[PDB]
Amino acid sequence: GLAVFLPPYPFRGLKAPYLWMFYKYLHCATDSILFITGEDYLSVTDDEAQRARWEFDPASMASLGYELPNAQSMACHEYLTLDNAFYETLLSRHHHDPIKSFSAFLTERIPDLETELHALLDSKKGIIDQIDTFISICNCPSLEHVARTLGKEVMHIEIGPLRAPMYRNTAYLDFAGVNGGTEASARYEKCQAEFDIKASLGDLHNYFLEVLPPAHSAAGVVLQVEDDSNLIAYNHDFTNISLLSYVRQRYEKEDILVRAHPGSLFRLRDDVFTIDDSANSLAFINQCNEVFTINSSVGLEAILTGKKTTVLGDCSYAFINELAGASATVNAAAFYLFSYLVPFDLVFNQEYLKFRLGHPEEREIVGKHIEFYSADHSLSSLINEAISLE
Amino acid sequence: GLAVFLPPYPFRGLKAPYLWMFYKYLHCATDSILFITGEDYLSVTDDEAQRARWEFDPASMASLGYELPNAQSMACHEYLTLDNAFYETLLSRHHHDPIKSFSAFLTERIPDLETELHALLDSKKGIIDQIDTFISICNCPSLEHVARTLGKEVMHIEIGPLRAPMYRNTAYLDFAGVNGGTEASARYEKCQAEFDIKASLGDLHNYFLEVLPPAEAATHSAAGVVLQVEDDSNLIAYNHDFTNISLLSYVRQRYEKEDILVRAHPGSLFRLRDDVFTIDDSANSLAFINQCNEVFTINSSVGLEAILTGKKTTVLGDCSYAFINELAGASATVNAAAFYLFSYLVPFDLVFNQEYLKFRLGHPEEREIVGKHIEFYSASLSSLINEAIS
Ligand SMILES: Nc1ccn([C@@H]2O[C@H](COP(=O)(O)O)[C@@H](O)[C@H]2O)c(=O)n1
Ligand SMILES: Nc1ccn([C@@H]2O[C@H](COP(=O)(O)O)[C@@H](O)[C@H]2O)c(=O)n1
Repeated sequence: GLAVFLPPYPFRGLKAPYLWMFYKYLHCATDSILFITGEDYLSVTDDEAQRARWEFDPASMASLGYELPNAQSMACHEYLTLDNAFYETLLSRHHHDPIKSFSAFLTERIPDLETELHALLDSKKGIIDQIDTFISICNCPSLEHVARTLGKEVMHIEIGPLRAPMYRNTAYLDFAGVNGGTEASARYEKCQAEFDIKASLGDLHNYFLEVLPPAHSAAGVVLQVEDDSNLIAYNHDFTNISLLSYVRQRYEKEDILVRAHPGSLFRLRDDVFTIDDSANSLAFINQCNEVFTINSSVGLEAILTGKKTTVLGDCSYAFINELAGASATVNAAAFYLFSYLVPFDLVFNQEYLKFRLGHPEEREIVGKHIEFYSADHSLSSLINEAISLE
Repeated sequence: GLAVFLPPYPFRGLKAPYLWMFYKYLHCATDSILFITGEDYLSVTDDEAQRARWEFDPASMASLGYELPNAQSMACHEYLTLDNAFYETLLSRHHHDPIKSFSAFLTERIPDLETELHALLDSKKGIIDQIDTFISICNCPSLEHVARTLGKEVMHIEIGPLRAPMYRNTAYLDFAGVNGGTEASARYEKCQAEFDIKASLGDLHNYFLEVLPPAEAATHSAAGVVLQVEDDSNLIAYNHDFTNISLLSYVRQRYEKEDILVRAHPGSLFRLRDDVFTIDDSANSLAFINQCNEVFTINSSVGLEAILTGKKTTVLGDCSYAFINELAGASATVNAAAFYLFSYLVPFDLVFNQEYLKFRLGHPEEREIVGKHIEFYSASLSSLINEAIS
């Protein structure tokens, strides 16, 4: 079975931070799952003070394709719960800075965590050999170290850069890391000769677009959520304010359009920059000549719509932007969209997960994904035909 | 099949640094092996400007239990060879410091290396699917990153802390790391209840000794200092910044020179002048330890030896046996040392035995591992060890 790692540590001040993934795996479950998580994930539904959480919003449920679990759904699965005394102790060892503690969690081994993980997995004999793979929503060298000792793989799985309602829902699935330390460029370089796609970047974009496009600054600045893992561990020290300064070296304010992340706690004053108030990020980038980002999903959007895009942080799609030719870029973007990204529902499907655990060929992977997208032959022929059929 | 990684990079100034492991795997091969190495490893045996190397010394060959390979032995296997152009670039990227370059190789991902490893593995079709596991003589996050992407384990394998002629030959086998980042303590914490050993510390030592221990020494020094090879990976990456000279300084903070007995590593390029420290000239490290009341080390194999003789031991670097030293009780120390010697350590010949390697690759219970080892040494878990100690 699956072992799904969903840590309770409230690095960003929220209990059960990964609750949506917990609910999605429960809803799409076909077999018993081992959940390595916290007690908060189980008691959140009866906590009256948390009922305004977006995970309980029917619009969010419908968008991500899950419904709330009942006692019956819960009982089908096994649970190991992590203790909070470690989180306090973790904070203690990082000057009580929860963000730097989060950074350590993402990028460093933590012996105490490894110990507790080993003890939990051993708490019931048989558990370890039932495990076919670990799943984690984030990079975690503590878990990954434990996994090597036990001979288990770690799939890193997260909602992707293209999301409903603007796009078909996508997801990341990466054996090495998600967002940071990804294997997308390595996978592409191995199979790049198989990609000869007769389309433009905009044609690729259109395939994933689910809506009629919205239909004039030189510089567009994409801002992100300030305490996102992307801006904590994978940012190359860049922040929203230093990204702005970067762009301000290169442009006068009259040529700068800034869009804050809707999910941010902060937003711009309207005295100094021209502030974007578009209804979506696509309408925002469409007004810009070139786009600047650290490692936002919107960076990929900019690339697919043909805009010159600057990416200052580490991210899974950055290698697409580093290629010189237009044809080379299209082929890389096609691999990324059709083989690296996964149809969202599939990374919660145990049959698909077992398929990927076998480490099949890129051709098979693309075949599976297009089969899903076309729910309604060479690799390049598959993609070209899919694009043509629309 | 096995994939054995033996890098050609001459960090310490010597071509084909891991030549002995190459020859040993060739000798004990029972199936075709994939060697990821350098062409320096292939040309040395008939390069007669290289005759004076220790790997060709009949004493070394007998001691490690191998013979030189002939042309027919070589032809049984597959070879992928790494380019030197990367090494030069690696050096220029680390201020032309070969030692700090070695450190990065040991502790950091190197994108260029990963690209080449992926290209070599992908060079000829069929190779990756026939790999059961990678084997590396050292930590290498570049290789380990590649292995995650391909879904393969990495066994870290090296000669152990107990070696002939003084002891039975032992080896390390560790899925997480060798010397640094080891999984010894994690494995022990998981199974420590199974180790209730009713034998003395001396009984354990005696089991591994091939010779009788030295008689009670006339005259004892208060403090013994173990020096190591200055550019050993243990003093480069796993030393916690300690060096031979800072270790000496450490002890001098606690002892007058007249109470200090220092033993240089026989393999070192350097040795102490004759007039400031009392210099050891014992026939072996065991006779040296015997003259000391307590022993100080960074992370030498001799540290384990001091522990096995019941001497108070200070360990300043990271190493696999350190967790033994951190216990308070003598009986608890015995139990842990028993796990270490019989389950963590492997009989030397077996780590070159493909059947044994496939056994470990199945991640069997500790009881099974101990049984396999004792079976070799003899030519409940505790009762099996208790009886062996005899
Ligand atoms: N400046 C921004 C950043 C993100 N977003 C929205 O948030 C989604 C996720 O973006 P991030 O990867 O930056 O968090 C985008 O696909 C987009 O819909 C936005 O609308 N404006
Ligand atoms: N100061 C030292 C260090 C090592 N040695 C020898 O070298 C072997 C390997 O030790 P290292 O781990 O320090 O390299 C020891 O088992 C011992 O035989 C020694 O004789 N004197």
